[PDB]
Amino acid sequence: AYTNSFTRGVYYPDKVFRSSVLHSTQDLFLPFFSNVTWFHAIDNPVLPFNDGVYFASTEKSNIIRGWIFTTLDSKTQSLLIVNNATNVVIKVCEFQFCNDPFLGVNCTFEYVSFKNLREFVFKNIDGYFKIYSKHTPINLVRDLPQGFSALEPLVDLPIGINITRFQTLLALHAAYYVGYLQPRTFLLKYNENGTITDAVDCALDPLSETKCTLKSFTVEKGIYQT
Amino acid sequence: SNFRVQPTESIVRFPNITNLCPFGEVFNATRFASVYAWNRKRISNCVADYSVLYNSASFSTFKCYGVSPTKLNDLCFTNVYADSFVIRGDEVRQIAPGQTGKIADYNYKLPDDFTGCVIAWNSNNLDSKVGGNYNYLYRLFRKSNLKPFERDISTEIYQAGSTPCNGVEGFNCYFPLQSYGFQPTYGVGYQPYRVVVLSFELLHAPATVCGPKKSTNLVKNKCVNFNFNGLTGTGVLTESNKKFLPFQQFGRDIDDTTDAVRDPQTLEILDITPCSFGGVSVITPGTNTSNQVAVLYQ
Amino acid sequence: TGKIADYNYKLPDDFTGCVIAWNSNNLDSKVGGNYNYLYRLFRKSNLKPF
Amino acid sequence: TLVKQLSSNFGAISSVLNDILARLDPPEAEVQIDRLITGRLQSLQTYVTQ
Amino acid sequence: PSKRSFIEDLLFNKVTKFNGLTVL
Ligand SMILES: *[C@@H]1O[C@H](CO)[C@@H](O)[C@H](O)[C@H]1NC(C)=O
Ligand SMILES: *[C@@H]1O[C@H](CO)[C@@H](O)[C@H](O)[C@H]1NC(C)=O
Ligand SMILES: *[C@@H]1O[C@H](CO)[C@@H](O)[C@H](O)[C@H]1NC(C)=O
Ligand SMILES: *[C@@H]1O[C@H](CO)[C@@H](O)[C@H](O)[C@H]1NC(C)=O
Ligand SMILES: *[C@@H]1O[C@H](CO)[C@@H](O)[C@H](O)[C@H]1NC(C)=O
Ligand SMILES: *[C@@H]1O[C@H](CO)[C@@H](O)[C@H](O)[C@H]1NC(C)=O
Repeated sequence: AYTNSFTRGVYYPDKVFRSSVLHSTQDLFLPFFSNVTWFHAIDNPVLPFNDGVYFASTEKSNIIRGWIFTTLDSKTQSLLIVNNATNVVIKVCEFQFCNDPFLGVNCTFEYVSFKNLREFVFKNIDGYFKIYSKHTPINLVRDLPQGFSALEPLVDLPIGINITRFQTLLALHAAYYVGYLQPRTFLLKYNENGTITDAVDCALDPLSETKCTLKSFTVEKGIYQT
Repeated sequence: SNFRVQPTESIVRFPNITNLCPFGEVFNATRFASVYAWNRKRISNCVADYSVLYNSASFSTFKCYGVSPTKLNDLCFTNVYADSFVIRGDEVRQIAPGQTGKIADYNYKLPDDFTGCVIAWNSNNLDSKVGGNYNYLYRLFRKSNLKPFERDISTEIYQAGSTPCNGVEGFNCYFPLQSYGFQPTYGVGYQPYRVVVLSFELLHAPATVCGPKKSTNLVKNKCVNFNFNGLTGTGVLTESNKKFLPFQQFGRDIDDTTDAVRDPQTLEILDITPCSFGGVSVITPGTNTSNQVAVLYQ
Repeated sequence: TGKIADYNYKLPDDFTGCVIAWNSNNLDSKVGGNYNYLYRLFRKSNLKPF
Repeated sequence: TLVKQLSSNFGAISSVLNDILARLDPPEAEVQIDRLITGRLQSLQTYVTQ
Repeated sequence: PSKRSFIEDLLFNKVTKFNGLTVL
């Protein structure tokens, strides 16, 4: 089964601050009113990393703790992020852990640092593995909240080896919302304080395209060529 | 005429950390590979001490494209990639933006927007093997051309005739890899040379690595010149109440012009506005009457 | 952009006029020595037209 | 539109003029600046005409 | 406020830069 991601998964494109501007950019975003997956892992699947993975999670006790991103069989690289010591632990290794993934209760790179949606966002571009996230206290079961929440970058890990699979590592002695990223054109409404409050996808329906060519979220009466 | 104030002082700021880095570790190396391995190093997180290259007169010319070589000491980069592959030094012309050639069509490809250096120089004994050269070999013709900056590790015997050439070399069957049998006392002019490519990334992120230039202090409330890590301009810097979120560095306005800046050392907020200018207008009666004048600064 | 172009000789922007080169290793070879010709090494600033 | 035309490229390697002058000294800065000047001048002429 | 009338006041209320550009 699936669910509709109404407006979820938008991030600040670049580090440049702005205010009260309707900026238009072209970058990998999750399309509006798209169709995301809803897993019931636990029995752990393996998923593609086709262009970038929008990964939500709803866990109060935070069983959704790890990741892994490739042949997976210790013959090619990996990005085994074990996120369970203080803030993050990240390694780029090839060692004896790629057998049967579960987190209990050579090596060219290293790095050390239901009431929320750990709406991470992963991508791999130009030798630059980029991560984003944000938190929000909402606990509606079957529906992602109606509204809009911009995603705020966390870490820049420039290794850029290769990723084509990923897989999820949880803690045992049950939820995911994996989506996918496409190249779309977005119009972003910055606020006074600098935080985004609205967005318009220029490839959803003719009205949105009208808005994007018109540089407004308000369209009055008339005929507009797009 | 037009009226405009000139700056009085100049300020240069970039992050405190220097951490002198080993450029020569890839220059004073141990072994080299021909076309298959070049290790894609990422020399960065340091200060680019380009003075180490032009101090030695035992090198070829800094024949590369995109930046004047003498200007390489005053640019501030984000990521530098060094390519280490060695090829014949009398055939060293195919490494240029958008040029043909067999090695330039089924091997390492430079892009048409190559904004980096291709510095290469001589090799006498370090590259040339002692007592015969059998190791430095390059793969022959490929299926088709390759995309720029793409590795070609995958090897497989080409098949275009009736023979798959699966170990049956001979009788109209070939294998690209062959032993050259280069004895030492041969045409040293044919010896391969040290070829390195130092690509530059002036695209994405605020500058991180650049030279040993000295950082001065801050000046305020004055039409001033400034170089806050690439962000060049002319204007007056006052501390503004723009609430940057941590990851945010620059500042831009409605018409896409630099508007606010933060200090790469002290994290203070600042902005930018052009210092005053305009036009000058002359007001006078007819010169037939009097010679007096009044002047207006627009 | 060269050492001779830096400290030994240089040309202006357009330089209407031209240059001729011919081989001279037939009269002044001076086998065994021939230290009668020198060029300038490192200098503080670069040079200017002529 | 007249202001927005300044950010355009016109065939050079960058749009900001100082950076061009901050990477390329003797003639090639000028071969790029020719394209920059041509493009900006045409945009200005069009604006004046309407 | 200035000198105008009610109608002219409505008319003004109803209707609502140094990179080379200048305004005179
Ligand atoms: C999502 O996909 C399922 C099956 O692929 C389909 O039944 C459903 O209507 C889709 N919903 C949306 C919003 O695309
Ligand atoms: C990443 O690895 C897969 C196989 O593991 C390969 O098919 C793919 O081409 C690799 N990516 C790149 C950019 O080479
Ligand atoms: C180190 O990497 C090489 C290259 O694949 C491999 O053959 C070797 O087993 C590795 N050793 C260890 C200890 O990981
Ligand atoms: C901006 O931040 C202030 C707190 O500093 C807050 O009171 C205000 O509501 C914020 N602006 C908006 C539009 O929410
Ligand atoms: C390499 O070694 C020589 C002497 O061992 C030294 O003079 C030189 O600075 C080193 N680095 C380079 C880049 O040549
Ligand atoms: C210029 O001034 C003289 C007075 O000295 C006057 O006689 C003459 O008419 C003036 N010229 C014109 C064109 O009015």
